[PDB]
Amino acid sequence: SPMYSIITPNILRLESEETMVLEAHDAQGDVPVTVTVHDFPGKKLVLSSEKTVLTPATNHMGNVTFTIPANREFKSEKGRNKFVTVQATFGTQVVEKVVLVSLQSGYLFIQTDKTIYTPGSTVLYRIFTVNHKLLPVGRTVMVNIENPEGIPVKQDSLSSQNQLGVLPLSWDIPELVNMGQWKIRAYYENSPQQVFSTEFEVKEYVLPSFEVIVEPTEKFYYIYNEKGLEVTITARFLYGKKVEGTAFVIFGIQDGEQRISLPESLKRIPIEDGSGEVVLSRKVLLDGVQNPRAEDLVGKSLYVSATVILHSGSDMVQAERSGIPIVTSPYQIHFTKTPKYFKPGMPFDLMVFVTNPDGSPAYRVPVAVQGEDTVQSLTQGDGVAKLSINTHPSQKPLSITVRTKKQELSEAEQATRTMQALPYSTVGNSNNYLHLSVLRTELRPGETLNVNFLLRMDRAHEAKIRYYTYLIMNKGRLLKAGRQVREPGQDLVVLPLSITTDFIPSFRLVAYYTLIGASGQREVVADSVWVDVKDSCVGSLVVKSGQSEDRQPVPGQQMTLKIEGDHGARVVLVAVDKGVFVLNKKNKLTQSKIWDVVEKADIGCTPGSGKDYAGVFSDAGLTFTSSSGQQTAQRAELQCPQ
Amino acid sequence: DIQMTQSPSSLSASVGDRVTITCRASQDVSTAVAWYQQKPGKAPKLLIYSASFLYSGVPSRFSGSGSGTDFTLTISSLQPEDFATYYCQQSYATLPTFEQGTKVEIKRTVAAPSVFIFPPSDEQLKSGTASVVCLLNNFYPREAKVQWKVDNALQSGNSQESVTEQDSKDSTYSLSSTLTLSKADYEKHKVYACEVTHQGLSSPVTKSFNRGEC
Amino acid sequence: EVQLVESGGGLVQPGGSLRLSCAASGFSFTSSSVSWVRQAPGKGLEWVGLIYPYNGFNYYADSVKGRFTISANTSKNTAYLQMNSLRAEDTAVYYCARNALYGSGGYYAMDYWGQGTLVTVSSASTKGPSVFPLAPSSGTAALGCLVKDYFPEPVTVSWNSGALTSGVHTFPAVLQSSGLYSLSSVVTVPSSSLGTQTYICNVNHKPSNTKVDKKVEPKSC
Amino acid sequence: DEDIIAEENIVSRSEFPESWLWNVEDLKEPPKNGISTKLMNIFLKDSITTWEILAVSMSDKKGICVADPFEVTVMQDFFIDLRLPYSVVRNEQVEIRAVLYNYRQNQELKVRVELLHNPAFCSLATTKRRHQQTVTIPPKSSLSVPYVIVPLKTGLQEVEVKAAVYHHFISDGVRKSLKVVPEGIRMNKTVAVRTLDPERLGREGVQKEDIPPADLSDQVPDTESETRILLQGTPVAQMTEDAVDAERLKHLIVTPSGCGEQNMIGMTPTVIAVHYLDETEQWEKFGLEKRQGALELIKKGYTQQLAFRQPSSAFAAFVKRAPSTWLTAYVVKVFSLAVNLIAIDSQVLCGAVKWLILEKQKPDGVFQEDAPVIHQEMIGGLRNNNEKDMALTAFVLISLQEAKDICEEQVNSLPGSITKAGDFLEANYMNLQRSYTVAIAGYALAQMGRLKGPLLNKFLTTAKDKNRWEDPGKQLYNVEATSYALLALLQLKDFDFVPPVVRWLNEQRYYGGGYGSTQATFMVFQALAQYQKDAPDHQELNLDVSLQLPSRSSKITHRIHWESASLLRSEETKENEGFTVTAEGKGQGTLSVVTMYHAKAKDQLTCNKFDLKVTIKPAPETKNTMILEICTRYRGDQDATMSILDISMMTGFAPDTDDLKQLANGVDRYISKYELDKAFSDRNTLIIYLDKVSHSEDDCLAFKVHQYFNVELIQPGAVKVYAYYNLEESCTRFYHPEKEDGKLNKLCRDELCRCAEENCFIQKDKVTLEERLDKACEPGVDYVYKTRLVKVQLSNDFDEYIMAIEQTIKSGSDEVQVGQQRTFISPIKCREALKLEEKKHYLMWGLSSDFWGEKPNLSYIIGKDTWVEHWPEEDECQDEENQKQCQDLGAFTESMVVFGCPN
Ligand SMILES: [Ca+2]
Repeated sequence: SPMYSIITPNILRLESEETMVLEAHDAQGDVPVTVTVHDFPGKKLVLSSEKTVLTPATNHMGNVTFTIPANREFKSEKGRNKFVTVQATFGTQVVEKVVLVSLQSGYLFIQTDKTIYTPGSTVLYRIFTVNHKLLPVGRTVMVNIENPEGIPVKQDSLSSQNQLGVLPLSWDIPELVNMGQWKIRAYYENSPQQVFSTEFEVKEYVLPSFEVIVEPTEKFYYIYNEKGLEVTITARFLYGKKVEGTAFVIFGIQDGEQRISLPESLKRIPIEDGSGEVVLSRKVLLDGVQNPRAEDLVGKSLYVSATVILHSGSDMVQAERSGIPIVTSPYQIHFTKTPKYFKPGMPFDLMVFVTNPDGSPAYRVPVAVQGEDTVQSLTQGDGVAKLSINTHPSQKPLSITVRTKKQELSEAEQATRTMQALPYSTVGNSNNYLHLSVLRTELRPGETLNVNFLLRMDRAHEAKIRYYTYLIMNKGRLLKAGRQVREPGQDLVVLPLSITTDFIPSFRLVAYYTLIGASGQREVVADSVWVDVKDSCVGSLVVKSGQSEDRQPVPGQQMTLKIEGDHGARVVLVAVDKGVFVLNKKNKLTQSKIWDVVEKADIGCTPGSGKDYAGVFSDAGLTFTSSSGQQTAQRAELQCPQ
Repeated sequence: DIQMTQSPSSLSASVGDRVTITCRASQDVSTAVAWYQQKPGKAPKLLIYSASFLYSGVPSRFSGSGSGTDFTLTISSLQPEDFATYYCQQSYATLPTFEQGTKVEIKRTVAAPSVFIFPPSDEQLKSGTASVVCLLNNFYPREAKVQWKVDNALQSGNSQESVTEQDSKDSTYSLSSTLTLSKADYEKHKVYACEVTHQGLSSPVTKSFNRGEC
Repeated sequence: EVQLVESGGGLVQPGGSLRLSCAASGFSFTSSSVSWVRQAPGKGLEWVGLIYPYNGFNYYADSVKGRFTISANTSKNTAYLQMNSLRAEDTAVYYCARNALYGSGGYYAMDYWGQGTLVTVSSASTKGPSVFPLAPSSGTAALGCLVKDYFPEPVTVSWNSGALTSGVHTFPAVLQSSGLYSLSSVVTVPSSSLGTQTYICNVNHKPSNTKVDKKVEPKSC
Repeated sequence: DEDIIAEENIVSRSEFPESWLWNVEDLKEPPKNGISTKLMNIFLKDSITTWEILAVSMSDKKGICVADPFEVTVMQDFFIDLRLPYSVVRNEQVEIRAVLYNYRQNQELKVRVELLHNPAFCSLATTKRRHQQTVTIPPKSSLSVPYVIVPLKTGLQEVEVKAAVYHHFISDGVRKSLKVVPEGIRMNKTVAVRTLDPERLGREGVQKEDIPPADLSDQVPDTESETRILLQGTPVAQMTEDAVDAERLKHLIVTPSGCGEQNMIGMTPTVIAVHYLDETEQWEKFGLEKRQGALELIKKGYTQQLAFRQPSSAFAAFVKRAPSTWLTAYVVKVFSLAVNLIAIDSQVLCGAVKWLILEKQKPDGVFQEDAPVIHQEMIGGLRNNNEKDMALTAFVLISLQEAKDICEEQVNSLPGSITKAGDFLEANYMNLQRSYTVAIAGYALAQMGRLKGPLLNKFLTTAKDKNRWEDPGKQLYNVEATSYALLALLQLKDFDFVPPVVRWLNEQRYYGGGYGSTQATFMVFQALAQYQKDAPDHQELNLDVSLQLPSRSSKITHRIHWESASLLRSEETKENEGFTVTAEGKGQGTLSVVTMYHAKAKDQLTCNKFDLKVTIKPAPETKNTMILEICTRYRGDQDATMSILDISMMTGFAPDTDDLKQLANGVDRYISKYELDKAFSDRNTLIIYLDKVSHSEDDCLAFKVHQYFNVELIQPGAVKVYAYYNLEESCTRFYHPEKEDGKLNKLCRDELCRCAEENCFIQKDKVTLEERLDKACEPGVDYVYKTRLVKVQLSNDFDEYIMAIEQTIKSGSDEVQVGQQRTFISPIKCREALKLEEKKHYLMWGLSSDFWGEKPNLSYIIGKDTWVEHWPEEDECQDEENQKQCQDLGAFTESMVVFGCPN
């Protein structure tokens, strides 16, 4: 008997296009479908547009493209979450699902010309207005400049219509003003809860003549290392030449907000040829704290403070380096890239993510499963090593403890972390599964990714599976849905999936099949997989010299600047004296900062898989609902679980 | 390496005219160029430095310009005192170089020579050799034909010339022709004649003396 | 006043050596540098080398590298060019000039120059000139001097200790087939000035210590 | 001098912005290789530094993108780095360094460095005297050039130093600015803290407020004074006391089960629980997918309820029983309220209404009961037998009024059963003791628009304490009567009496259910559900505040509305004036008045953290040499850790290398090898590093300094102390052989200061008659007097010479009359060369720029352009020598008196 199904995202966003996948399994001939969207609770229609007919021609699969306006009963009513009712009407059969609606419109990023400012000067800023595709929109933004203690002072309301999504603004900082961390707060007219910020410091200062860099030999401090903590100080004039002078360095422990200083550690080294070395002795550290347990320092951090004064006395600068972790192991094991679910009877591929104490990917690091030796794979450039554990059909969870096994370290210095994997439970204990397997190599828009579909179903009914329906989530919405056809006896088939710039920054491939066999049951089997892509720009932008380079220009001089962007694209610019960053480097706009924002707003939560078919859809940020009763759970949470 | 080329190698022009010598570079050289002037038998003199800055003392008619790959020295209203050779020097590149140089010649009206003849000294005869000199004084242009008649017999191959370098005031050349015979040979023949041919003369002018007798 | 003075030029056997010196005065030698440029007979200028008197740093044109050398006595504000393995093609007048730094990024122009000294690299022998009167032939009367059979260049002719400079023409030397040079110095004077005015021509030939002052007047016959 | 660029031809570098190139550029030219390219021609600024250029691009299709920063380094082989502070205090001597750099590799540079003169600053640079050093900077190295200057004029001010190098066409100059500032500091202070709430002692005549000015009589002269108002909106606005919690109503979803009345008992809490949760939007927390299963209990209650539908469209306990009048009306109320939630039949609802009007109504319109219910606890306050024809008429009517929006043309004479029933209850409204029958009738009236006058008053005043319509005994009837009344108050649109009623219901927290709570449940969650609808969406906070300042021309009627997400403003006053601030109508808000000024100093500015004592004296037996002695200690009996002594030489002096190495070898003291290894002449700044210093004693040190270069005037030296961890809290003293406190000769009193480094009076040979008559007519000259010195009064800062005026040879701005006295003023160091003696007569003239004072605080400064000269006595004139002079004065006085100046 026929089954009609709908797939939508778990969260639907205002004003932007959200797609809905429509399927008619075991279908016969043309079948018309009306997609309706009503408010909830109670129904006044909001977009009953989009009618379509899925035909034999397209294997009874089509889609609908719809958009939600920020209408009367959504705008003012906020605080408690809003919902709508998506409703497909396949010929006569109705299928519906309530979905949590988010009031987040798009994204706002705020650039300030400098990171720091004096009283009396002018703050220049631009606001970039884009939708969830990181593409420019023409909306109306509200802007709030806000003094250190949270009091608005200047406020604006403008639209980036006919603007290319670039809003140029400014504000003259008054002379007699408060001194501290000010904020710019911009939000879309429609989304007063989604407020975007940027700090700028105000202070009385003058640009220094040189910068000072403070670097420790290791990016951490191992508590039994008796050599101590070896820091190097580098001073250098802003124009490049090395600095001569004297440096005063001091060390101190930081427990959370608290900050002990260690006066016993204060040194006065010479700076010769722009360089100098200083050490924090282990004794001075341990005799500096009142707890005799060397080990009580683990988890707390160390900070260094360096003050370089030129020999003339004409200038001095201060730099510091904080958050040097005190550690027992040089490494750090994370299970944040591994699915928390396995398929009983199939090997569970545990993706171990090893890192250095600052968070950076490790490399050539051995990892073994506790109990087994050599069951390893030296971690690669991405920081991930793969450990494939065999599993029995039992529904007992897998408790896995991983350990690093770096050779020249000792047992105590080896990093260690444990996890638990839950089994994918089958429908009616059918023991039928779908496993997607994909290889782990950093993808770029141009190369192609093999996606393997392993049909793990028992022979008597397998001939009924004639296709897998697959869906690709990117940037928190439905990027593409298609069909990997299957023919009787094909236990494994590969979809050659090509990567494009639309796949940036990362994506999830969710696929499923459906049938009857293990009893008179409408069974649904699904799997998901998260795959990371190289977080480059969609386009490209590069600034370099046309000025026959290799020369070094002079004050007042002309020069030519090569800009290499996308055709027909707008480009905004700024030049800053790097002395500004000797004083403050926080809150600088970056391309990786744009992607960091984007990926933190994903509605998918799991690296892949799920506790069952409904769980697989939900965890990847997708609803599933069918005329035969099968559906995903209710999601009323706008944020991921914790 | 960095290739520089000065053009033109030589140029003629009349008083009050606009002169422009140019220097060209194989790659960018920014402002690192200087121009010098050199009169004959004298140390060069700085005119322009840093592409266009006029060295102190140098007249305002001198003027530098250019940047990158093309530079030009410009004399706006040429003068008789500007008879010289002009060089372009670069200080970009680690070893500096002066370029091949432009010889600037003054162009003026026709002036005919005052011809003179000098007989051998009595002191010079004591040495057993006779040198007879002919002086074509202050004449334009340079082109001239001097021919020695000895008793009306004409003879090549036993005389040499020296042309003066163009004068700084009146833009004229002087010339000296010197005939050299042995005391013996000189005491043979009688009438020694120098013959001058030139554009400013209606017909060739001849100067001479009869040997011994005054 | 800034002024530079070369010296030490003369005749050298091919292969031989020579030391020119350059007497700087009127500026702090140590804060500037000095260049040696040279000019082959009737040809272009060729820069030879720098010296930074402060610390003795040098630079050399490839045409001279391994043969020439520049040194300095910083107390006597003098610079020196020591030449070795001299060739025929090293024959030139050698100037020294002050390097002044106009732009920024180390561009310099050469603002003061010395007079130069002539160095001549030949097998030939030093020879002094024979100086003969060129007698005036009885409104303007020309008279002169013949400076004959000398080697090498140069000679310096002047008239009445340089009192008479007006309308003098000391012609280029000319290389005789014998191998020796001869030139004429001629001076036009008002014929009336004969009898009253005295006319002595002042030849001087450094290379051979030859000094002559010859009087030139008409004849008795 | 010769062979160097002249100061006048040097153009100083000036453009030193921290950020620039704030430009937009669209890529237009075609994409070769799918990459467009623009060539931008920028003009680099003057700063010698490294710029960082950051490009962000925006595209319709490819979206936003952010380039890697691109660096550009601008640089010269020789330049000045003029190290100016952020600000300096006025009339406070300070030292600044100009750092000269020589990045040439094998070449020293001889530079002439110069401080330009600026009237704003007192320094050795003066009107007619340059301040130029000559220094030699080695290769790959730098050299500090200090300048002591005292800023005299407030505000943004400019310093310029230039530098030419000898023997090269190389020059430089830097023109930076620094903020000169007064003393005091910034003072916040509030005058009023009001609450703009009319109808709360603001009264009927729209709250009219008055807020006087600031005091500001301790203020220091010549500064701003910006007031700042804070017009807040502290909101209980959107008169919406928080709704009843969703987690408390879990027991209300009752599965209806029973006969005909027990089915309607169970359906009551469920239907009203949905009607509530629908409007309050509280389905998120309670359980969203529970609504689809809770609607099916109402559809289960409805489908079961139609099983007790009698042939005549009426309802009762069983089908066997005769029909009840009230139960058929309650079924219309629950079905009318549940029309939005479930599918009701058209035949059913209005069908139950047709039976009621035709069958059950008396002559005057009392819908009397015909079948009393078994479960009598369900009907609530009607259960009481007192006046059960007054309430019972209203209850059935309310079911008609809520169902009237649907049932119109079907039930024909419906308008008429509403009018006559509204006569019976309205007439007998003044015959109701209990608060229950007063209120249940009151909601029936207000729905039509017939609740006015004494019937509208009895409604209001029955409420005990102006909130609840209580009754004696059972408290469930109390909560029911008020909720009917709240539905009445919502329809009336009288938002004055609404808040107190709901506030009490929130402090009851009656969650319904249990037993005998049918009416207390249905009515409290309907009335508080209809409250969230009709309760103001934006309320108001509608103040028309008109601020009228007498300094200002116009008022500023600032509007206020609960809608603008700011609820705050701020004006900026220039003059301390008393202004009115009149509010108008509704809302609430703060109203502060914060001016901001500068006060006087108090004696603890200067050296808050260190004591510094510096002396310079001549040396013992043995060209010129002296003994610098620095004495310092910290503040607080607790040795400071690690400090700096930054010393600068008096021009022409350098430290004794022997005495220095002696010091550096001493313990608790360090001098970098770099400093020691430097030449004798090329060492005019010095840093001595101390390991500590307390406030037990005084840490003292001293060392020989030798004069190597010989020069006139000579600039004071300077010692600066500070701890490494804080440069800001420093202390500097100056030292000079002939000035002490190495202070440049200035002339201060009260606010401002004159630079007094100039010559005392116009100097001195001839003193011709034809000389005096020229120089007495020079442009500025605004007076010429004959004066007798009455009383000489001396001091250390300035000597006050009082002059009597004999005659006024020339009068100017100061309109002095003969006989009167004017005070002349001269510095300490001019007394030596002045010789001003009591009762000796004087001829004095000077400029208009020499008037120190307001009026009549008039003083006369004896500056460089002032001419003073001795006048022998009238009888003393008759004497051999000095007859020549006496006559020329009298001869000069008559030329001036008669002809005056030719101008
Ligand atoms: Ca990625």
